[PDB]
Parts: sequence; structure tokens; C-alpha cells
Amino acid sequence: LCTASIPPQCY
Repeated sequence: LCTASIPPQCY
């Protein structure tokens, strides 16, 4: 899943 970041990233 991706985090609510800008830009969004996935772990």
C-alpha cells in the first residue's frame, strides 16, 4: 500500500 504522502509512495 501507498502512504498519504505527496508525491505518494509505496513500501
